[PDB]
Amino acid sequence: RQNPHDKNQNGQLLKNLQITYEEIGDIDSLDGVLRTFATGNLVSKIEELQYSENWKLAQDCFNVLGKFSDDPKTTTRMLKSMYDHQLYSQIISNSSFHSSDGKISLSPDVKEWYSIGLEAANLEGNVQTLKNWVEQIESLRNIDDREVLLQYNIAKAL
Amino acid sequence: VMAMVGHILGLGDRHCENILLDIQTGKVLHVDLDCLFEKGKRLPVPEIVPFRLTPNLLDALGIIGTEGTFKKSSEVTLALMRKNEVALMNVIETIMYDRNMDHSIQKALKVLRNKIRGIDPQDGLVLSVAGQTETLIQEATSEDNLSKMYIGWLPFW
Amino acid sequence: RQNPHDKNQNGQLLKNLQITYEEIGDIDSLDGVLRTFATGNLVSKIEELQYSENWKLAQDCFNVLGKFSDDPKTTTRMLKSMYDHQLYSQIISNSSFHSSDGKISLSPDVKEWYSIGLEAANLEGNVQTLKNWVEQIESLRNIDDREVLLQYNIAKALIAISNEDPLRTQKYIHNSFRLIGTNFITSSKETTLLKKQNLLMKLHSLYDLSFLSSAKDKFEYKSNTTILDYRMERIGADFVPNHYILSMRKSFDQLKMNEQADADLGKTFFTLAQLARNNARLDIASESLMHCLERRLPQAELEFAEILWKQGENDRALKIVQEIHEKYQENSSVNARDRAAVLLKFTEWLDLSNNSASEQIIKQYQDIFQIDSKWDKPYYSIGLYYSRLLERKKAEGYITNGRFEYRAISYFLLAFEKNTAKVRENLPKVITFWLDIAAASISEAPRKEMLSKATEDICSHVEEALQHCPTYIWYFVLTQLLSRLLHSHQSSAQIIMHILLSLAVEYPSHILWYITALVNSNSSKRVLRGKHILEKYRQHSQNPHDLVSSALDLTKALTRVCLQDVKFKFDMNVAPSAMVVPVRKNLDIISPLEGYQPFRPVVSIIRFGSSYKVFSSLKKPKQLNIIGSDGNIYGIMCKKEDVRQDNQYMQFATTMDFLLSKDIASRKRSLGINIYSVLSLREDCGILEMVPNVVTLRSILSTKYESLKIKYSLKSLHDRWQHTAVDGKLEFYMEQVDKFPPILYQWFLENFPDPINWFNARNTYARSYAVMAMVGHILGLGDRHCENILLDIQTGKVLHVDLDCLFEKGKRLPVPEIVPFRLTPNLLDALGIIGTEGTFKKSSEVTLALMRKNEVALMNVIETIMYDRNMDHSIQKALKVLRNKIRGIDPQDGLVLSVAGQTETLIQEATSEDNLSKMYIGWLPFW
Ligand SMILES: Nc1ncnc2c1ncn2[C@@H]1O[C@H](COP(=O)(O)OP(=O)(O)NP(=O)(O)O)[C@@H](O)[C@H]1O
Ligand SMILES: [Mg+2]
Ligand SMILES: [Mg+2]
Ligand SMILES: [Mg+2]
Ligand SMILES: [Mg+2]
Repeated sequence: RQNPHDKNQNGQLLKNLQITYEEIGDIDSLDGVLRTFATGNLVSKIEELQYSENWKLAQDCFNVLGKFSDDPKTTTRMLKSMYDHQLYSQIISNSSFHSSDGKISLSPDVKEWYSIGLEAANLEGNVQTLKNWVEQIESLRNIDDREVLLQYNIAKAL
Repeated sequence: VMAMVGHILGLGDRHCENILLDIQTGKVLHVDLDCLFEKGKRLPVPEIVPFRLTPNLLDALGIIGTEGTFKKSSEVTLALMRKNEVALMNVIETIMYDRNMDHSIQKALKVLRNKIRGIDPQDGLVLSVAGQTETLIQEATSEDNLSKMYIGWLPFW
Repeated sequence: RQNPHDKNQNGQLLKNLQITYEEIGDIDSLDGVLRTFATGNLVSKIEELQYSENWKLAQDCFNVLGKFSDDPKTTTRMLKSMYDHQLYSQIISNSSFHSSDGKISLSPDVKEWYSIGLEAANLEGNVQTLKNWVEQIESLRNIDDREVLLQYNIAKALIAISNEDPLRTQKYIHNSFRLIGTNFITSSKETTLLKKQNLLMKLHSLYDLSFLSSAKDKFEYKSNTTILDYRMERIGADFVPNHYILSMRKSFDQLKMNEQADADLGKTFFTLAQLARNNARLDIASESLMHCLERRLPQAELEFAEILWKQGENDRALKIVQEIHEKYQENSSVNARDRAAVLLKFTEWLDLSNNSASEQIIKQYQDIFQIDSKWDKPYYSIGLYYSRLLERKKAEGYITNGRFEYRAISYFLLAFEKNTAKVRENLPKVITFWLDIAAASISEAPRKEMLSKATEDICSHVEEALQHCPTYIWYFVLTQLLSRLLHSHQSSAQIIMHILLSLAVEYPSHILWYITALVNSNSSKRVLRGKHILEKYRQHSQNPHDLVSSALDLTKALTRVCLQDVKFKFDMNVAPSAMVVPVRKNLDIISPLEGYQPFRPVVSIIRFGSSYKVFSSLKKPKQLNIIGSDGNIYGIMCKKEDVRQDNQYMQFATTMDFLLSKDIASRKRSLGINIYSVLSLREDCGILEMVPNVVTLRSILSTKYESLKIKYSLKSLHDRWQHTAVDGKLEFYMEQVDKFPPILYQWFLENFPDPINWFNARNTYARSYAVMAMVGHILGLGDRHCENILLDIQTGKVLHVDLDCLFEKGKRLPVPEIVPFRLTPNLLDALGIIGTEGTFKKSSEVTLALMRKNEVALMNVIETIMYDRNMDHSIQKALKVLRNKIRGIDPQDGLVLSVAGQTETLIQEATSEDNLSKMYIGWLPFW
């Protein structure tokens, strides 16, 4: 309000404003801000579908946006959108982890991927896809991530 | 919710001494309501708003204003009133037996039934919930409508 | 049948019987056999879902049935069900192949898996998942499988084509042609084209790889892509070959990393997207259109709107299409059609979304008219808008005004001058709007003077259209113009005579039959208008013959050959004439596509037939012959009965079959109804056409009962029925059906001994009988004795010929007809094994659904009955019962039943033996 919102500061204002609604619990202002004064890119119109009963129409759009291998964050958008819609078996079968069988080294943003991977591997009970995931976790050196180690410990409990 | 429960019941008389807000949680109640069944249109300098949507209220709704939780819960309320037409009309059938008159009270129930089913009040045929919502919002916040009404219902607030 | 099927041999009989339907092409008996006497296991009920629009509900059930690792064949069931539903990326990502990275050794049944794996790896173009699959194929020793090696050779063609190696990929495509031409290919003139088509799509995809590899630079590559787009026009419109060929051009254009190949690739993905959303398969239209967003085409913002529309969300599609419409307030972005069609789409499904008032939609309809006015698709849309809003107001308590019919006629008549391709289903709406308010301005005109001014200037609209629209488009409402002549308006009577003047000057030869049957009646008012309509015709300059007088010489002769009841060889040299034969292969209009001529080449009358025929039906009815311009016999039936009933039944049929030939639920199953041109001559007489090659099923059943020496009578058959009480009817029926075994299934064995022609003929029989089975009941057909159920020897269609009585008239007479339609135990096992629970029931429901979706058009066509006969309450009640049957109301305890409920009601009361005992032995039911 105090910023003159007639001017074009609403690009850097909104890339975190929608984050402040998508884990506050409220959707009906998130869906209201994503369709008001933020309608440049079509991908933003695709991200309205993942909260409005046609979420699987947005999932398979993200599955091929997320198979462009150009951004690290358009992959974790797909992974968080799978996790929010309970597609655990589809997370553990993703090619973002299985290059051939194993995964890449120490984690800049892959810790956000490995958290979702361990958690989905826990929620589908299969000792083989859970027992070789911890073969890959335990090959690391110094795991700093607060979020990975919980689902790791649940994994080794299982 | 009451923004069109009142309009479907034809609430009117919605001056700002009758829109009560509680300090505890922020609910909205509507207290006067003597007049009902579109009676606010019957008197001179007539009430031609559907409900008091009025520029203090809109930025209080949020940044996006009326295009947000207001519109969504509006459509959900209208969809619930369309799905339960027979029950709501059955509840409100007792008006014509509390007052036992004709054609000042039958027409009110017919306009009530047409608003519940979702008929636009001119060129009568059924409009959608997202159409009835858009109609009532863009004629409640329409500045050409808001100029016309009496200063007892002071609109510029 | 010969096996006692009461016993339990139907377990080993059916595990291959359903295989004999699931690649024969037919689903509606496969779905009928999977739900009849095969309902033990629940997995069989799951396998019904994979053919009935909820196939993905069966896919993810198979994905976890197929991840039990206990059977080798429940995996290949999942793989074939993925392949049949084009889930190629989901095949190549399956864990049935990727144990960790590679696959198992030499193949007992894994060859059936490796075929699907190679084929899906070809159809998704990725050099890495295709290049290490052939690392696993080539580790084998002795590949025997005929099917693996084709897709292998296509795979190594693609791998060489990614290595920029033209002669090597030509070598492997020639290997593919060798393998197809020696092994895969089979004999023509025995199989269908429906089973060759799975091989023709692989050949059509082998040609375009050679044709896209044979290029050195982009100058001929663009020409090759335009030739392939030409090859995508002979392809048809079915989804499977289109998706296969576009998937192979896709797989070419992303293994050859030219930038022109990438610009081709975006075009391929956009055509895949808009292919798949027009074929109710937007599951892959979305994940193909997202490939058009890395390229960022300027057109995917519009395509995602239709994918949102077909998915089911209206408001987000409206939001994005107006988001690109106010983006079209900027510069050039071609003004002609790329702006008017986007706004027209915004209006056309702001209408369907029901999110706006009428004036908001009209206020931008006129903006479409401003931005481009040389294009009648907006005029089509606004005419359909007013001629829909009229019903959506008249559904409430709305009465007759003029403006919403004024503007409907005003915009249809300006649509009709430009592209004229939707005249059939819109001009009867026009002229019933033209003559509803015209009679309303005569009924109680003194405000409702508004409709008098409304008719006062849509008469001017009709005259302006007639002076600058084509001539032939009035023929579609010709009989509806032949009625309503006695209209009592006198400003539309002149127009309804000028509308016949104009249609007589150009193209006389067809309509001169109707214009000479006009000047003949018993009520002496049609004859006055007939002389008045021939006066100015013979006053016109081109008078190519005296053929009006010879036309009356045909007319009065052909109406004199129905009075001479004998219980003669008159004039002969009237033929030949420039008058043309009344057969329906003279009198149709070829369906107007966008310099065409409205008719076939003229087959005129040459030699009037001398050998007449007359037979022992009810009164004494008779049949002539005509020899035409090709020297063929055209058969003529001359009835002494009011064939206005027949002509309007046939116009219901010829507005019904054109809806059947456009619905994708009925074009998939090739529904149609038979047809014959029938003309009036005078009240209680008429002429009608003879379909060739047909035979009654009385004539079938007589010569199939005499071939087994079953002794029976015809007059001793029903005196006993007269002697039966109200109790003896049921036992009499159940004994007379034990006398005669049902035998019509093997009459099909004795016309089509080629079993492929037999199977197609029995499907054609069941489907064509199923459509008229309730078109007749909805029209209240009756009188359906086996001398009027005609079957043709050529293909097996069903036609219904008598039909004098209509509009449930069979119930009005004693020993009444209380069947909906003749469904009768010779017919049911002729329908198949499952009988009525099969293609009959499915095409029944499809026909009823099409009649419910088109209630206003069908009722508008049949509105002319009350104006051919101008009575009350013997004909209004008939139309009301007709409307209630069209909407789907059960005839007792009136409230709307579903299509699968109305179908079940009519079938289980047609085959109900308590009903079948009651009816008269003329309609002999036990046959
Ligand atoms: N278009 C046609 N194609 C072939 N046969 C036809 C056609 N029209 C009539 N027929 C024949 O006409 C015969 C009976 O004529 P129909 O129109 O039923 O007059 P009808 O005297 O009323 N006969 P009916 O009422 O059954 O006693 C049928 O058995 C058919 O073989
Ligand atoms: Mg008050
Ligand atoms: Mg008060
Ligand atoms: Mg007959
Ligand atoms: Mg008859």
